[PDB]
Amino acid sequence: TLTIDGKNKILATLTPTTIILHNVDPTADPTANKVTQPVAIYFSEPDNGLIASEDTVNITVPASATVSHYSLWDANDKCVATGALSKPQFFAEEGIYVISSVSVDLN
Amino acid sequence: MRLLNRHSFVVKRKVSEDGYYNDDGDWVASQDIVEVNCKGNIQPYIKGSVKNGTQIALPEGIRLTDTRILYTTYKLRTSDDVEWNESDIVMIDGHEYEVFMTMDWSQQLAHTSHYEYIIIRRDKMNAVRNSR
Amino acid sequence: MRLLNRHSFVVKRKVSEDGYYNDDGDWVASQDIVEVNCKGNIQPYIKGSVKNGTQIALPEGIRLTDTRILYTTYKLRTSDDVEWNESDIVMIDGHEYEVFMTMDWSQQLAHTSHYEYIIIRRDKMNAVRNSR
Repeated sequence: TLTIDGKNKILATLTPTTIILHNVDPTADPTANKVTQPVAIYFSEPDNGLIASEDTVNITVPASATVSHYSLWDANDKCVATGALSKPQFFAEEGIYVISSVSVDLN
Repeated sequence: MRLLNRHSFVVKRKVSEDGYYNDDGDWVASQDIVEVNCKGNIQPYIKGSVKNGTQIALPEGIRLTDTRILYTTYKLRTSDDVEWNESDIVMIDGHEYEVFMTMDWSQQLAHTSHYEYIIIRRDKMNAVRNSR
Repeated sequence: MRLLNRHSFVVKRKVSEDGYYNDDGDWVASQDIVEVNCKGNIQPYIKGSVKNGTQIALPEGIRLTDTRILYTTYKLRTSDDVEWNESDIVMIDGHEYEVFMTMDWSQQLAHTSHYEYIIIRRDKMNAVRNSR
């Protein structure tokens, strides 16, 4: 069982840097079903074994596309986290999907 | 004159005429779109099998087709492959109406020179972009 | 005016426009139906192969098809897939007449602005419901 100090020592080295959106579940294969170009994202230093985004990220989605999941990539093009969006969202025309915040837990 | 300017509508003219074909072969419409205010007169077009606000029954559901005739002194243009320009758009009831036909009565008489156009409601379809 | 209001008829408008497709794919019409009283003028429609009260002989038996033209100042609407609303119904002689065509002459002149509609007698068929 890890202590809080070990958890913080751990999370500091994850260093996620970008986010991509998919329409199919990327858990089995994150290289496929990309829908949007990579965008930058920033995180704060760990505390209580938790890291949170420092600001909102505006992602532009092409027309007639759908987004249902996301993924985070390192500074060296490796997928480290995956998850599902609150809703499957269909864009009739080009628009902005707003990422309010995202965090990674070890608790 | 008064009857030629009973209605006021908006016209979207693609001012630039720089449409081209991509390196992949897809069509790219002219970029600079500009809105304008115009005045004319709009009436239903009664001729032959023309369909005004006609409901159409299909296996896929229901459609609505409409077409009108427009009298105005403004020179709207349709698509032309030799001059390499696209057609204009007229906003009626919040929907788009593409100019398909034109009849040049200008330079005929002093007080009654005008133009006639047949505008067809644009069909509903999803959007896709190819811009290079 | 007096001649535009010679006849009085009932119109069934589906006030709600919440029709949708079930989880099984069947169509579900808008629920809230409302009756209204309107006034206009109804005449036979004489044009081309139009059939007014024409008896039709078929191997299955006999049918009766009818269609009329209606002048009125009330704004009835037909089906529209973009606006997502269904057409109105007009009760003539106790039978249903579905509005299929419309012609917008409104906002043309002060005392003579009106509308024209082509209404077709609904065919006889059995009823089925899919409501979720």
